[PDB]
Amino acid sequence: TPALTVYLDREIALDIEKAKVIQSSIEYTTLKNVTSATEIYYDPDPTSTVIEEDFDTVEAYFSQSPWLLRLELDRARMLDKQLTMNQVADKISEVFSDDLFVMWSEDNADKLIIRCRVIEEDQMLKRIEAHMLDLIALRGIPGISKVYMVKHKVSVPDESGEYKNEELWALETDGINLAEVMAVPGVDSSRTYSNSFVEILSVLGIEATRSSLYKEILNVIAFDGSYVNYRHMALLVDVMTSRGYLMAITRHGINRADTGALMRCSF
Amino acid sequence: ELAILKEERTTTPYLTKYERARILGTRALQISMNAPVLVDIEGETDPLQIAMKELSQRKIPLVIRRYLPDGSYEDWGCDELIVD
Amino acid sequence: LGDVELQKELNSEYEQLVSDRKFLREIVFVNGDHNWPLPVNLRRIIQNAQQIFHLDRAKASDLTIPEIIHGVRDLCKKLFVLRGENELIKEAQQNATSLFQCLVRARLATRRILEEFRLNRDAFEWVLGTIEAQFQRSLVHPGEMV
Amino acid sequence: EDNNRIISRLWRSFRTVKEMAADRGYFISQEEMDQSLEEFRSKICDSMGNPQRKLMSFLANPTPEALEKYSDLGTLWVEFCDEPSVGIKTMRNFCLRIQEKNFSTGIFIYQNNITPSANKMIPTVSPAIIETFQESDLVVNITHHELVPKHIRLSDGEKSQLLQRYKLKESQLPRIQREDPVARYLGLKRGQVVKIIRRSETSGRYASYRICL
Amino acid sequence: LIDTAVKTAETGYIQRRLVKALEDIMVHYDGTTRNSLGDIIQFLYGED
Repeated sequence: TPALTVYLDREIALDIEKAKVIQSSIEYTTLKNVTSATEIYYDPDPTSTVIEEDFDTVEAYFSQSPWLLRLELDRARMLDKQLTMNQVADKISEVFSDDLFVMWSEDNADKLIIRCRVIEEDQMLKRIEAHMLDLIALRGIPGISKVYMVKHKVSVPDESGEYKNEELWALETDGINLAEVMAVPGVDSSRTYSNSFVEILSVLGIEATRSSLYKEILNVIAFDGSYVNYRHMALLVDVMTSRGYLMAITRHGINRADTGALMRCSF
Repeated sequence: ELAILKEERTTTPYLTKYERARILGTRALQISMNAPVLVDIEGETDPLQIAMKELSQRKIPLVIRRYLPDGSYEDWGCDELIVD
Repeated sequence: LGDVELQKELNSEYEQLVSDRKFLREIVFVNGDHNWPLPVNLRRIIQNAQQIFHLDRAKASDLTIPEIIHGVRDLCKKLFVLRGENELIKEAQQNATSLFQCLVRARLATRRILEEFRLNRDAFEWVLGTIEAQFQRSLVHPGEMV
Repeated sequence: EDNNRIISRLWRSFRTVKEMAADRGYFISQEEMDQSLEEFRSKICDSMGNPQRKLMSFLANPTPEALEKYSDLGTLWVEFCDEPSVGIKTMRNFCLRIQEKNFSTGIFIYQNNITPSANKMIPTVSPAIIETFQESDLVVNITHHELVPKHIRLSDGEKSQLLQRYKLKESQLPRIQREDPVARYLGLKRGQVVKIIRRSETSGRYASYRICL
Repeated sequence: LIDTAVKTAETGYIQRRLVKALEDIMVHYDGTTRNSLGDIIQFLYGED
C-alpha cells in the first residue's frame, strides 16, 4: 500500500477549485483511460473514406499505403479530465512525429474518432495500436495511479498567540514518485511525505529516512491505542540506520554486519 | 596508562544499582565464609543483611574498577561513592 | 515599588521565559501539544512542600525576588547529566537538559511562586534540594542492556 | 506553454545550485540568490526564449570565514552541459578547461544522462575534484524540507577534538554513504565528519555526528 | 480462533528476530550507546 501525503501551498490549501486543478495535473491519466474502442479499418482511399461513421467528419476535415488505424474515445472520461480531444491528437502526433497522419472529429461528433494512417503490415498495425494503448501518457507524473482530495485539520497559533484549528485541503495519493511530485509547481516541496522510506533514503538523505521510519513505527503501534515510550522506537530506528543504509532485520542484513562470527552464527 | 588519575575522574559519582548488587553479593559471600567483619553486629545472622548494614555505613573495602568503552579504566573506592 | 535593579532582573527573567516559549513553540512542538513525558513531578514536589510547612493562609512571604531568580538560575546549571569540562561536554550537557530546564523555568516563575504557592524561604530551599536529588536519581544506569 | 515551464524549471535549478554553492562556503552576491524569474529570463533566455546554458555557467570563490575555517576550500566552477548526453569528448574538453583554469573544484550539470565510459575517467582529474548532477535532481533543494535537519561540515581540528572527546576510532562513528543526496549537496568526501542538530521530543535539541565514506 | 493461532507464531518470530538484533546494545559509562564492537548508535541514550 504505497501512498503519498501531498501538502499544498498556503493559499491553495484553503482553495478547493485550485486543488481540483492540481489534482487533474498530477493524475497520471493515459489514453487507454479515455480511449473507449479500437478498430483497424482498411480504408482503401488515402484521400477519402468508405466508413460512414466519420464520412461527413473526414470530408469536412479535408478542406502511401492505404492502411488506416481507427479508434474511439470516451467523451465522458475525457470531459472528466477536462482535456479536449485536440490535446490528445497532438500528443499522439508529436510522439511519433507523423508516422500516422492524425485526424480528429468534432466536439459534437457522436464518436470522438482519431484516424491514423500508416504512410507484412496487418500485424504491424495491431502491434502499433497495442503500443499506443500502453506507452502514451496524456498527463500526470508516472507511477501515480490515483489522487485523493483530503481535508486536513491542523493546529496553528493565532494573532493573539492562541492556537486555533484550521481546516485545510491536502492531497493523498497512491503509488510513489517522490522526486517528481515534490517538484510540481503549486505544491509545498518542503513538506511532501511518502510512506515508503526507501524512497526517503534515495531522495531526502539518511536522517529524513530515520525520522520517517520512526513516524511509521509510531503510527503502527499507536493505532490500536497502545503507547510505547519514545526512547525505545528511537533506539530501534537508530540501530536500523546506523551504518548509513537501511539494514533490514533479517538474516541477510544482520549477518552481513561485521560483528563476531560466533554472534552471527547463533542467529 | 589505562588508569585515570583521581583528579580527572569523570564518571557519575553515584552508585549504580548493578554495582550495588555486585558489591552486596561479594561482601556477603566473603563474610559468609569466615572473613573479618568491619562493623559491629547486634542480632542479625544472615550474611547478606550484614552486607547491607555494612554498606549503609560506608565501611566496605572494595574498589570498583569501571572499564570505559575504549579499554581505559578508572577506579573508585566504595567509601567515596554516593549511595542513594 | 518603584525599583529598577529588581526591574532589570525581572525583565531578564521574563526575557528568558519569552525566549523559551518562542524556542519550544517554533522548534520542538510545532503542533502546540504541551503534554510530554519528563522526569521529576513538579506539582507533587510543590504540594509536598506546601503540606510539610503548612503554607496555607495568606501569610506574607519572606522570600526576596533576587533570591528566587538566583536560585532558579543556579539550579539550571546544576542538573548534571555529563560530568566533564570539555567544551563539547558542556555543550552536550546544555543541549540535553534544555527541555527540562525550560519546564523548570516555566513552573518556578516569580509570580507563580509568590502568589499561587507562597513558599517561605525554607520551603523554596527544600524544593530546590528535592528537585536536584530526584533528577539525579532519574538517570539511566551504566550497563543497562537497553 | 511548455517553454514557460521549462524556463521555470531551469531557473529553479539555477537558484538551487546557487544556494548549494553558498552553503558550501563560497560567496555569492545578495542580488544573485534573489534573482527573480524574469530578470533571469532576460539574462539567459534568447529572443526565441530557448535556454542558454553556456551563458549561465559562472565562477565562485570561498568566503574569508569559510576560507580560514576550511583551508582546502579552493576556487569553484559551475558549468551547464549543452549536450543532452555527456560523452568522452565532452568530459575531456571540460577537464582540459578545468585544468588550464586551475580550479580546485568543478560542478557539471547535464540534462538526460551520461555515458558510463565517460564517467569512468571522472576520478582521473586529480588533484582537481569534479562532481556531476542532473538538472531534475536540483529542481528542489532538499535541505529545505522539514524532515532533513541542518548538516554542518567540520574542520579537521573539530574532528580530532571530537574523537578525543569520545576516545573513538575513525570507523566507530555512524556512517553516511558518500552518494547520500545531502552528502553530494555538501560535496562530502572520505574521512569527513558532519554535525547534525536534530529536533528532539525528550530533550528538544540533539546534536548528532556522522562520518562519511 | 484461526486468527489467534496464526498470529501468535508470527509475533513470536518477530520477537525473536528483534531480540537477536538488539541483544548487545549496552549503555556505557560515558553515556554513549554502543554495540559489541564499540560502534556508537546514540551519543546519549534517548537523548536524555
